[PDB]
Amino acid sequence: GSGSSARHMVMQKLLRKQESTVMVLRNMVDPKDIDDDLEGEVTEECGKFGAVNRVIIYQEKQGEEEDAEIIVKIFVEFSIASETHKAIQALNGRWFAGRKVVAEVYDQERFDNSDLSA
Repeated sequence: GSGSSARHMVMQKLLRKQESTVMVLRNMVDPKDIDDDLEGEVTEECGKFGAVNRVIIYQEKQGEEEDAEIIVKIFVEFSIASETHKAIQALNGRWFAGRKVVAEVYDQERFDNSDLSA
C-alpha cells in the first residue's frame, strides 16, 4: 500500500482503455456555418491538441415541431484521452465571437453507438 500499487501501475492500462476520447463542442457554431469545409476546419484546428480520428457535426432539434430550434453539436474523437483533455482545457469557457464555448467529454459508448443526443 501507501502508493505501491500505483508504482506498479496496477489497473492503469485498463482504466486508460475505458476513458472516453470524444469531445463535444456544444452550440459553438450556428447552422449557417455548416458548409463543406467546417468538418475539415475543426479537424485541422484540433491537430493543435492531438491526433484526430474523426469529426461529426450534428444538428440537433430542440422540440418536435417543424420550426423547432437547432443546436449544433460538434464531436471530435481523438486518438487518446489525454488529447481530448488538452483540447477541452484550451477551448472550454472561451468566447467565440459572442458565444461562450462549452467543451466537454462525451460518453464513448454513446458515441460508438451513434447516440449523439446527450
